[PDB]
Amino acid sequence: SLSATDKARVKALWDKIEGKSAELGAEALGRMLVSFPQTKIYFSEWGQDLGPQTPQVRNHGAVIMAAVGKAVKSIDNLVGGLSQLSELHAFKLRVDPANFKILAHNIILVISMYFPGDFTPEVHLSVDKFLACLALALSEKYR
Amino acid sequence: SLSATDKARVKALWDKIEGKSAELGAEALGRMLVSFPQTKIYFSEWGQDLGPQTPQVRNHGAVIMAAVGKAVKSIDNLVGGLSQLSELHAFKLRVDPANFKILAHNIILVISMYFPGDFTPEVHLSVDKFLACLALALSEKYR
Amino acid sequence: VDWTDAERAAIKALWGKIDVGEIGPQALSRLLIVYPWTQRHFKGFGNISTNAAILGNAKVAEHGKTVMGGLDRAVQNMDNIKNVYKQLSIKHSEKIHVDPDNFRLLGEIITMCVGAKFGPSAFTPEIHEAWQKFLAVVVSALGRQYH
Amino acid sequence: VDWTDAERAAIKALWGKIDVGEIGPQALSRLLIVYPWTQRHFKGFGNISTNAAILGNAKVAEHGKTVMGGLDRAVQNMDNIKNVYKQLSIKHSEKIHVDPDNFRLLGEIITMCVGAKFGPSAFTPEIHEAWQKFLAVVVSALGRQYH
Ligand code: HEM
Ligand code: HEM
Ligand code: HEM
Ligand code: HEM
Repeated sequence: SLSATDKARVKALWDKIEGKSAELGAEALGRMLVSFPQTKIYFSEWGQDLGPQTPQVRNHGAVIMAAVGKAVKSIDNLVGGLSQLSELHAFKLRVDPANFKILAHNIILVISMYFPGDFTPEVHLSVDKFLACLALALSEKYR
Repeated sequence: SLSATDKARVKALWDKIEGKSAELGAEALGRMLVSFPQTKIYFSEWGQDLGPQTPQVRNHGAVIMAAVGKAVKSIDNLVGGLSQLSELHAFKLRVDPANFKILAHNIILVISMYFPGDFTPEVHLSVDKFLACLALALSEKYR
Repeated sequence: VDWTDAERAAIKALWGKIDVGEIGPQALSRLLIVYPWTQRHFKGFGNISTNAAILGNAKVAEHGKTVMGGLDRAVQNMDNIKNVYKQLSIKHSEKIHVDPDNFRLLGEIITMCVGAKFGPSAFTPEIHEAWQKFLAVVVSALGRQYH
Repeated sequence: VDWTDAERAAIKALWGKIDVGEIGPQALSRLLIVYPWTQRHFKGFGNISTNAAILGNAKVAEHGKTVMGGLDRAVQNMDNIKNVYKQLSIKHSEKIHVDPDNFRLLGEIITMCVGAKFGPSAFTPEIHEAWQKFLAVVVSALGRQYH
């Protein structure tokens, strides 16, 4: 569980990285598809081959980060605030939970890569705890 | 998260397997040490070499199952009802989270092995969800 | 890798009691039920939308038997498992892309099903031990290419 | 396994920019901080009870450098990684018993540290890709014996 401290740290980071989220999400998604090809199976409907340069991915990049920005805004109830993404992911698309870890990593990687001075050891801990909690909320509708 | 249905299923199973818990826990712990030797590193203080036949393990067997019986009794707040086991495990002993999965498996294995007719597919789902939730409560004090 | 006579014995002896067409279907069925995200891989099985759909679907029963035949291939070639699983690795991990951890999950479900069938007096800590070292190898041989 | 010139190039080129004594300490330090259950393995490092204890402890910095030297062993023997990691596998997985998934965690932390050091214009999707295929191999070569 996220502690109030954890929430406070995620809030300071997010406020700081916001706006740039769109490029961070394009990057994060773009890197997962390329570095962990097993994830591409969930995006085979998309066209040009999947990297940061394809439009679908760069647009879906801002999409994920928007949802993440929204999760931060409801950090006190990710479950309730994320039930529709969960029904979509866990129920409709049947995404393997094991992939949530992959996206998270690519996201933290992008953040540290963009705001290195601000992604200190303590922040890295909280943001990792938050992303882990996010996946938990999204895994809600599996079974 | 456990649904009320999930709780109802765990409750019916537990009431049914109770008493025999002591032998189930001896079995579960006894099997983890033997089948997944990486776990023995947490019990090197114990004597005779670790199997179901050693006293320490057979007694600690009833111990775990007692805590599990207690978790079932506070199924509505495993976090609050398990904070001391968490501080002990996650903070004091520094148990690797990855091992919670191992014990759970050996426990479900024992249950199905003892009450096969009662460990139907639907029960297996709930009891697995519960054990997963239990580990989550115990991982509370890690960071 | 290093198998002892005691290990080959326990494993062979256990595979020899097991009825593939009975444990297979049940195991593959549980995988789909207990861990529903695994359903995405068997879209060609038709109706598996509910647990009774699953438990009754003959395509699921058929495939469960194919899985047990795949395991027989290893029990038959215990010292070359990795090489004899050359095809199954590629399929599952280079073509289908089943996350590695799912191999472990099905490995666990089968063990559990093996357990509920024979009991604590045949599936002893000693057997359970040789058996687990066996599945750990299968699991490792099944994955790779994804990374 | 199958490394292309493009891959060897990107990897070699990246290992060649990296300052081991700087990324190593930071990486091993983060492992201990972010995933505190890993502390149980380094009980011989003395004071690492707090995050500043950790960040300042010279034994942690020293060991972080040993880890980067261990990685250099692979970048130097990219086509025999598994065999050259014969000792490190045994130590970590047969003697110490580090759960496999921790290898992945440190692999991720280093990548992240590599990322925060060089930026998106050196650590490009293309490099990031060759690099990840590299760590996936190291990780696989480091574990085994536990099962
Ligand atoms: C854990 C963090 C995740 C977040 C915050 C996230 C967020 C979202 C959002 C905001 C959407 C767009 C929904 C819509 O159009 O209604 C979506 C859709 C989707 N997500 Fe996720 N997602 C996450 C993880 C993943 C992962 C791990 C995968 C699998 C590799 C994935 C696969 C998909 C797919 C396939 C779609 C539908 C896309 C389309 O064709 O339009 N997502 N996700
Ligand atoms: C996830 C389910 C678990 C439950 C319900 C459980 C329960 C308990 C209980 C009831 C105790 C006895 C506490 C006391 O004496 O105050 C305990 C202690 C302990 N547990 Fe766990 N445990 C679990 C998992 C594990 C795992 C995964 C490991 C590691 C392989 C482990 C390692 C230990 C150790 C080393 C002790 C102290 C033992 C001694 O020397 O007396 N436990 N646990
Ligand atoms: C004990 C582990 C497993 C064994 C031994 C095993 C064995 C097999 C065998 C023997 C085949 C037939 C291969 C061929 O066409 O040559 C197969 C195919 C397949 N397996 Fe597995 N398997 C295992 C685990 C899994 C898991 C965990 C999943 C899913 C999450 C999976 C998904 C599939 C799929 C999707 C096919 C082909 C099906 C289709 O085209 O619809 N397998 N497996
Ligand atoms: C990128 C992955 C890793 C690499 C390349 C690596 C490399 C090394 C190297 C080069 C050594 C020195 C070996 C020797 O004595 O011959 C070592 C030792 C050690 N490593 Fe790792 N390691 C990795 C991950 C880990 C992880 C994740 C843990 C802990 C959770 C760990 C725990 C240890 C321990 C405990 C020692 C010996 C320390 C002592 O006796 O106090 N290593 N490692």
